[PDB]
This record gives sequence, C-alpha cells and structure tokens, in this order.
Amino acid sequence: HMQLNPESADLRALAKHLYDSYIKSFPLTKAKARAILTGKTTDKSPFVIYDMNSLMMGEDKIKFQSKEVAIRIFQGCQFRSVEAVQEITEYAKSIPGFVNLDLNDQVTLLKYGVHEIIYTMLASLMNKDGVLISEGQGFMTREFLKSLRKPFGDFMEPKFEFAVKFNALELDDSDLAIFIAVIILSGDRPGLLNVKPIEDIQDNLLQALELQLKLNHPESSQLFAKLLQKMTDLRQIVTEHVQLLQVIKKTETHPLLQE
Amino acid sequence: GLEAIIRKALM
Ligand SMILES: O=C(NCc1ccccc1)c1cc(Cl)cc(C(=O)Nc2ccccc2)c1
Repeated sequence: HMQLNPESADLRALAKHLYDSYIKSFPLTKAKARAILTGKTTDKSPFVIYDMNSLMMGEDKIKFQSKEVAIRIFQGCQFRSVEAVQEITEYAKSIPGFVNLDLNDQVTLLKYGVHEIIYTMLASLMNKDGVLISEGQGFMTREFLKSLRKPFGDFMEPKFEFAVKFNALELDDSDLAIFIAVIILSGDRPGLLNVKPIEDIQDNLLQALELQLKLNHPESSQLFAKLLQKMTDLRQIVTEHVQLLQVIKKTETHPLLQE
Repeated sequence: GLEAIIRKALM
C-alpha cells in the first residue's frame, strides 16, 4: 500500500521542481493550450487557416522566401523546432544530475530525445481539428496541412495520429514535465560513454513519474505502463519522421545555424 | 547542425 513518508515527499518535491522548470522553459503550457482550443480563455482568439485563402490572409496577419505555400509552411515548422530544441535543452539543465553528466553524454541524450519531446509538446497544441502555431496566434487545420502537395501533405499526419491517442490519456503539465525528463534520461541512446549514471537519474524520474500518475489519475491504475508504451511508440515514430526529413532534403531546395 | 544548437544552448 502507499504511505506519505520522507521518500514519497522527496519524489513530490522533485515533481514540483520539474513542473516549475517546465513552466519556465516552455512559454505555451498544455493548460494554456487547452484554454485556447476550448474557448475557455479571455486571451486573443487565434486566426484559423482552413484553406489557401485563409492561409494568404494568415501570413499577412500572424506576424511570425519560397513562392510555394507548402515550402513556406514547412520552413516555419523547422524554424519552430530549432526554438523547441533550445527550450528542451534549457529544461534538461534543470533536471537534478543532468549538468553533472559528461557534456558529450548531455549532447547525445538531447540529440536523440528532442524529436520525441517535440511530438509530445505538439500533442499539447492539437485537437481533432488542427494545431496551434505561432505561440497560439494561429490555428492550422489537420485537413488543410493534409491537402499540401507531396511530400509536405503527409509531414504532420503521424503527429496528429500520435496526438489523438496521446491526448485521450488526459495528461496535464505536472505529468508531462516528469514524462519528458524520463525520455531525456534514456540510457540506451547510441554512443553514450557512461550509461549507469543516466539510468540512476532515470530510475529516480521513473519513481517520481509513477507516484505523479497514481496521485493525479485515479481513473487508470496502469497509466504508468501505458506512458512507457508511448515512449516505445515514439522511437519508431521518430524513425519514420527522420526518414521523411531526408526524402524532402534530397528532393526539395535558420539564422542561428548561419551565425 | 542539431549538435551545434544543443552545445551552444548547453553553455
Ligand atoms: O508557423 C508555421 N509555419 C510558417 C507559416 C505558417 C502559415 C503560413 C505560412 C508560413 C508552422 C507550421 C506548422 Cl505545420 C507547425 C508549426 C509549429 O509550431 N511546429 C512546432 C514544432 C515544434 C514544437 C512545437 C510546434 C509552425
């Protein structure tokens, strides 16, 4: 049975520390996202891109140079992912023990984690109709993205597919902060030098995640197991994503890379 | 590319 002891208290303070750091590193939280998507906010109502005409108006009145709509959209998506890498790295630094690891191992974890965490944070921004863009100034429908010419038409479909089932689990920001920390501290990334210290931090994050989910989700006694199955799903999902990022690169031709 | 951004962000 479960007891409120010094050990459970320390896992709750670790959970709270990650939440606080999460809120700091990620400007747009799932709570705020869900308020915008459900019209349960006083904040400015986002501009809806549902067709080519509403895209053209949207570019002029979103305020975020290829002559193809499809390429301009994909470029915005890739620029936002660079920004997401920076936010996720900043978050990684807040995880107790992470800045103490071999810098090269710090890089490897982030290098192989960021795509998996980007799919996760995209679900927070999605409902059945589409995805919030431009830090919640815009909303782009799933069916409009799907109408873009090959190979851009299929770019966002697997993120939507993941998000529909991931969102059904009804995680909140407190669950997600720990979930994302478990992903980053994955001891099985290729090329890691010193595995055990990563598994040691991960063990602690897994205990914290399990407790968070028991306290926060009385409706699913095996939510912990289901979340580990999603980390497993995300691995092959990122495989397919990285695959398509190539097919684009060699078939179709950010200021911090230029610097 | 990806490593470049992570390393500079990690500073
Ligand atoms: O702003 C975007 N594209 C530029 C644009 C929009 C509309 C008309 C012309 C040009 C854009 C488009 C898509 Cl499909 C997704 C995202 C996005 O926010 N991705 C994202 C990645 C990582 C973490 C969180 C979100 C951004």
